[PDB]
Amino acid sequence: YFEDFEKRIPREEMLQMQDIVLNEVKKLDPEYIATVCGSFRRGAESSGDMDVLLTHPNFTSESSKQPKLLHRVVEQLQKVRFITDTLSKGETKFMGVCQLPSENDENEYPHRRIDIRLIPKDQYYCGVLYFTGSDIFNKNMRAHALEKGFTINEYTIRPLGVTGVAGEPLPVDSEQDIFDYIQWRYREPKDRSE
Amino acid sequence: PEIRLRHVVSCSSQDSTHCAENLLKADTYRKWRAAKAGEKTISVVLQLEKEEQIHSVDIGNDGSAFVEVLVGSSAGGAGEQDYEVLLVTSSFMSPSESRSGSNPNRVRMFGPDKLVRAAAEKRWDRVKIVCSQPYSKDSPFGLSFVRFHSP
Ligand code: NA
Repeated sequence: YFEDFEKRIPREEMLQMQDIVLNEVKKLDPEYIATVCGSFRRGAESSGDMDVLLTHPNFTSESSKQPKLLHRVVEQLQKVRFITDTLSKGETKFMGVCQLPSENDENEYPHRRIDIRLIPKDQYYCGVLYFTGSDIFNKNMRAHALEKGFTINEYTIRPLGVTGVAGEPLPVDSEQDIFDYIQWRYREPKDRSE
Repeated sequence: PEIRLRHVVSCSSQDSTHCAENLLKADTYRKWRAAKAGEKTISVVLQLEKEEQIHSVDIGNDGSAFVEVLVGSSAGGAGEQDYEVLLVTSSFMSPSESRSGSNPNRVRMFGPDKLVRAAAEKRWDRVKIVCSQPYSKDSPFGLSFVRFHSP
């Protein structure tokens, strides 16, 4: 509804929601990787919405479009009655509404906004970092990265040359790899308030 | 990246490729490089007698994490900022590899496709090769070879 989107989602419900998303995704194809990001990933007691980053080895920066990789997942979550509504149907991003299951007699859960982004495999962990935040954390991390001669965005970490020109995207196989490049000791996802 | 990290040489009766090969196996360079041990980045600058157009670039690593190739035009003068990127800063070792000494000698070829077109289209008499290795400062890192291909 309307009033529903303005309600907070207790971490407990976010956890139930995560299970549904990850289970359905794994069932479709275990090579899928899905990560619920946002404040939830940072360990927040509650969330404003659920933000899922989806990737698959078959989908990379260099490969052709693969919208089916996302649509297949969105359609399945519709089939299991989790996604109850579609706001934006994109090739790489779905924006919609979802709702946890309740018993025939149990009281219905509020409808929740959910975004699902399909991200190329080689850009995934940069995406996971970016969308985990926090915003202030990201700002601090980018600043330190620049100081060290790197530019980090949502997609890539690139070495800056001697005249300030960003180089080729660096191969990242984890969030840890990104911190390594900029020689920052790793900050666990739940250690990123600032 | 700055004068004290930059080895400048004149490539008199030799093209960039010959100048580099001779530079890299040159005792003076090796001694200079020795004097710069512990440094996170070093460059060499090839001062070409005849400006040349660089079709493509082959680079053989020697322990560098990143390598970048910039070009410049001496006529009129040329400070650091006047260098144009030819080959964008490119990966040759990961931080892990840098620390473990694994795969220090990767070779990568960069055809017209992988160079900055606007720059590869022009002619240049300054070639700056920048080697960065923040993860293994103490190694005498650099290149085994760099080759420039011209019409
Ligand atoms: Na000039």
